[PDB]
Amino acid sequence: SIEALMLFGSAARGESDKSAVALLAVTSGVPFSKKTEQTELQFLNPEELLRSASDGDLFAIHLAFEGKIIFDTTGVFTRFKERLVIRKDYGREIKWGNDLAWYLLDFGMNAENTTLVNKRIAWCVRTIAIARLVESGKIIFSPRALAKEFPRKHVSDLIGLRSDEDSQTRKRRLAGFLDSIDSSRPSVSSEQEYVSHFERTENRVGLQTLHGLKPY
Amino acid sequence: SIEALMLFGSAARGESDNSAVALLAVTSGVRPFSKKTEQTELQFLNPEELLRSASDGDLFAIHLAFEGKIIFDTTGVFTRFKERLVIRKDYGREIKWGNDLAWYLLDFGMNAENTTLVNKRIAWCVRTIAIARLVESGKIIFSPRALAKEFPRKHVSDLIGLRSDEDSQTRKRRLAGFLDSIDSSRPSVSSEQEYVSHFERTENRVGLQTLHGLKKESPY
Amino acid sequence: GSIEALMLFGSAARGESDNSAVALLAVTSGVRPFSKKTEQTELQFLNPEELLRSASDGDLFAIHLAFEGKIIFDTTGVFTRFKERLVIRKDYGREIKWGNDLAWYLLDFGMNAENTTLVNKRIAWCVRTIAIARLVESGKIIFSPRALAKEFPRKHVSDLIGLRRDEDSQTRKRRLAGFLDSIDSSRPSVSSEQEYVSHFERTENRVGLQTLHGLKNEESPY
Amino acid sequence: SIEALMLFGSAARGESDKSAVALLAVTSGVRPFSKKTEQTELQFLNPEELLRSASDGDLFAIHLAFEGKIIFDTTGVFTRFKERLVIRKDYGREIKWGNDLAWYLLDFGMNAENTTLVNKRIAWCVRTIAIARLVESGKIIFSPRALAKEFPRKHVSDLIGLRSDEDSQTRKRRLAGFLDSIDSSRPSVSSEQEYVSHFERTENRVGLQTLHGLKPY
Repeated sequence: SIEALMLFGSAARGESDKSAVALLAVTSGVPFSKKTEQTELQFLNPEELLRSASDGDLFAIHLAFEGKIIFDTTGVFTRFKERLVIRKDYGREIKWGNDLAWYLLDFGMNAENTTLVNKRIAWCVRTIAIARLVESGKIIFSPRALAKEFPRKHVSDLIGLRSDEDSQTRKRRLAGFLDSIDSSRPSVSSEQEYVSHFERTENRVGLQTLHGLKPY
Repeated sequence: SIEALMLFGSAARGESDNSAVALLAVTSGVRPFSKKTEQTELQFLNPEELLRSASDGDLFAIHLAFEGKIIFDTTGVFTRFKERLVIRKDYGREIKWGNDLAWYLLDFGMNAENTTLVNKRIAWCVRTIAIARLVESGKIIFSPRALAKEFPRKHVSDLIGLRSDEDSQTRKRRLAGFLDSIDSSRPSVSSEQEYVSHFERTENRVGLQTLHGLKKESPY
Repeated sequence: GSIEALMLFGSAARGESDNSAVALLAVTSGVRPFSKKTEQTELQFLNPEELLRSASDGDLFAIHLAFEGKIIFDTTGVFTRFKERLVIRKDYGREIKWGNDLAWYLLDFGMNAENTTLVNKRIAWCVRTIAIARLVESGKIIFSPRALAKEFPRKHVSDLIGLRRDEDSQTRKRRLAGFLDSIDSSRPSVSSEQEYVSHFERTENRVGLQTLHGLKNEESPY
Repeated sequence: SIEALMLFGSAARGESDKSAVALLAVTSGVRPFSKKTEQTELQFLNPEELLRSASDGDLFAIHLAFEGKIIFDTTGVFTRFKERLVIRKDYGREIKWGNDLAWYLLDFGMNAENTTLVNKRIAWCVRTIAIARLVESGKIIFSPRALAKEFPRKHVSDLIGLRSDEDSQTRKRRLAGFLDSIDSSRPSVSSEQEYVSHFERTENRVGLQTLHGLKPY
């Protein structure tokens, strides 16, 4: 009862660096994912997949724009694309990525799990860049393209294109990026105030990341 | 030579209905042309023209990006094409072209001898308006079946060829009801000659071609 | 090592739905052959040397990959080198004897095992293997169980490959013996269970050894 | 109505050079025909003829089954096609067709004005012989690059287009060297009209089309 299968992410674009071969299996009933060192198999049911198109999620836009359908026995990917509404305002997603970037600058740069911190920083930077580009009417997901289409300080370094520095250097790059996009910290200081801010603004990835410390 | 090849149109969506199998060959240097049989359309573009259609945000380029099935691409030209796409907020230029031609056909085309071309061009006008309005609202709809559902205006289904042999009286009132249901206004013209010069001033190529086709743009 | 190439195979590559699992072959340098499964997906890994070796050996799995696999991507050309290495043999007697010999062990010691679904699965593997190998010897490229039953219409093949049902242990053993009779099969010169083990070892019947020890690097359906 | 579509030939192998982009369209009721531009070939067959080529074990059907990329298939006809394939043990008929046409081209065709067509037909003869011999040995090779390695007879890589603006006597010496190296024998013919009747009696369809046009996958 896997009714449809799609290649997405870097392999869909024909990229090979970094990345991770990503496949989306559409199956009724059951949203988990099983991954190895270089593979990732995501499962979604049709209601969830269509909901992400209805909501205009950046991930849905990527699937519609770059996903390669391997098979589809039910037409669920046709219905997915017919439900897609690309929004004109991604300010909510942009603010989520801005706010989490400040959290990581303020509290994450000496964390034990450096790999997770670097990956979430990359997510913040990609999210801001993709969403800003969607607002201007362009559909860019490739990290190489993002650095050229969203020219801001250290974008290439931060989304992993250029990655084994020390804490001071990583923090300065992230601060230079945030200054370059004229970003300002939310009205918080402590980690606990970041938690409350993430809750009020319903920043799910911020909350997942903050507690986790305790790409396509 | 042929750098890349893409299935587009109805066969790219798995539709076999009026089912023209359409393939886009990207070939360096060559002018844009097409070789077509009863059931196939093989269209040739060079990379510069393909990328320009993306830069321009052409409806056809949006279709290729969101529905085209890449068969092969030896140069990455379809990646560069998608990175050049700029979807506009305002498709009023295309909408007015289809609107303006629709009024021409209403006024002068419904008694024309070439009934087939008239009905084909009416369907182009309606599909163009429907697709453009849906793109303005953030959607990626191109299937004629979906256009009728997603752009639920008067007589859309009949006017884009979803059955097909109605007389001249009936076809004219359907077109009139559609234009009314989208709050369309006839351009400031009356005679056929005034349409010609209006079509020329507004650079309505399809309008001029159609008008100068009824005397003496295929769906994707 | 990185994933050079990815191929859809098995029932999903044939457009056949069910139960069946979606099977995918990932080619990656360095790693030993291993699989990663869910209820409905099977992800197999091979390095290029092992993939090319199966082509050079004319393995039935390699023939299936070459004639039915759907390449999802291939950044190194490894699947072309694979196809250029395939040598389809005239004689699959060795594969046929493997399926024959495991069938006789199952007939003799497996029909009352508690793990009945594994026994039925391995019976189906024996029949499919014999059918596929005989058809390849005659120049055909058949792997779909539906088509196997029509192209290799020996006794009870449809039922023994799972194209129906479940019934009692008696009828199952009767069906299996009748299929072995219809292909003029003779039991190998063994009697006890350890004699089957030694015979599987001498003949290098990897699936026979895996099955026998499994009833008290596995074969994957395609 | 086109019920299925398949990419074949060099493009299906991800091979470029110049070799056209080739697509096979399956549509019912029509007789076989093709539409060609300089760089595309669009071949039309009905299901019955496609299935028949598989039952006959034609080299073209082997290539479609082994290397063709299905673009769409609304009826399952490519499945029934592959179930009908019987790969033969003996490709002597096809080998003799390629040998015989090679002798015609050597003895009568090298002087045709349409040198481009002659070189293409020579390459067809050499590829057909090599492919058929390899299939007899259980190998499924269609790529010209690989045919030259796996069937290394005299001048093979030259003759299948991997080297070509050579004059007529040079190309002629190469073809003669190839035929001698595979111990080929001229048919017992001594004129164009005798070649026509020989091609007819041996049912050498490509031979007859070549001769008449003078006088891929």
